[PDB]
Amino acid sequence: KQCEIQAEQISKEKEEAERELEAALPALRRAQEAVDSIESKDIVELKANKKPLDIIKYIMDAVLVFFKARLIPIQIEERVFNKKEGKAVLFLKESYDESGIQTLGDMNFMKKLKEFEKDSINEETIELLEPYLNQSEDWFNDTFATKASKAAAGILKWAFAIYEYHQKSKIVKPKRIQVAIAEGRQAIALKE
Amino acid sequence: SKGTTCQKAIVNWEAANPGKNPSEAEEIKLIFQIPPIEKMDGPVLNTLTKCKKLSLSSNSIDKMISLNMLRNLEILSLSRNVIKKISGLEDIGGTLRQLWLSYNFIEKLDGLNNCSVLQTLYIGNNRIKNWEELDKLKDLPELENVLFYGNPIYEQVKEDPKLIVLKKLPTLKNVDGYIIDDSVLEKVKQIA
Repeated sequence: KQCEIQAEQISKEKEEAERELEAALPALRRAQEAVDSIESKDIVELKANKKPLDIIKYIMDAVLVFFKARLIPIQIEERVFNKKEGKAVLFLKESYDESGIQTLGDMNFMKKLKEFEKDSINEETIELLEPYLNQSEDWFNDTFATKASKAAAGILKWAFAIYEYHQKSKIVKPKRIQVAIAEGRQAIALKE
Repeated sequence: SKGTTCQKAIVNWEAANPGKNPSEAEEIKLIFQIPPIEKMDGPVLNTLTKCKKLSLSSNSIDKMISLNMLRNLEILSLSRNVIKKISGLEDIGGTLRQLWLSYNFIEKLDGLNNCSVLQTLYIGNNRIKNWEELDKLKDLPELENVLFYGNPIYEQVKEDPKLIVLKKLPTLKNVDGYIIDDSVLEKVKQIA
């Protein structure tokens, strides 16, 4: 009768952890799908862009973060870039100098984006990306993205989508591990 | 160069968090300050008593000083600084579990051996050119997760880094966001 009550209590903790797992998979799917649905369509419209603006360059950086390749550091070659009509002045690390000229000309650009490693914790990158998350609402808003160009918005939907997916996979593993442990404890309690 | 005071930054950091205690927080997010946090003051940092995670990422940090007066520090993350030498980490050496230090200018791994209980060392897009540093890093008995993609050595290697990494250190479980494989270990056996 004791082992029954134990098995019930843990079987309730299973159901809660399953629902958490279920909420995250959709939220992961929702994001990654948008990335994979873009295809080379936007990637082609960047290759065409050649000499992009200082708004869409940042949108490439957010992507270059996930590649983890030749990323520029420090407040060097940085200035201030105007937003829309409102003469606003902001402090940012500024685009690559020559990271994009090497990323662009690589034909595999599509291959590198289309495929990403699943359950990628990327604590190294998320720490480097943390600055851009607090500012997210200023530049990296969709309504400032689509205005800069349509491609840009997709790439800013691309960059963000991966950030969501990653966060969901980082809620999956822990809350699903605590599930899988509980599940194991119930199975033992039922045998007993 | 009279750019960001640690007390001035901590003042905004403590105010922004809106946390009553200046040394209650486990996660002390001092990341992406603007202008960037140049050189860290040890007397100021000493305050952080309960801090397990100390994120000072993406600033213009040149040197690592004042490990002393740090008790519970578990995940030190100083990525995208201008740091050249891994030194002054003897007083955090008892606790320090993860040294996330990507996109610095860390040429030599001389002083990493003091880190005895170091589990996860991510130093990607750094200046490590010879595998001589890896022998110095091999002293680490608990080192599981490594990240050495983008370093100047892995460019000159002229082979699969995933395979060549696993063969270099037997202790390492994860190497450049891979998991320890039977096929990879066999490929490492075929390489050596």
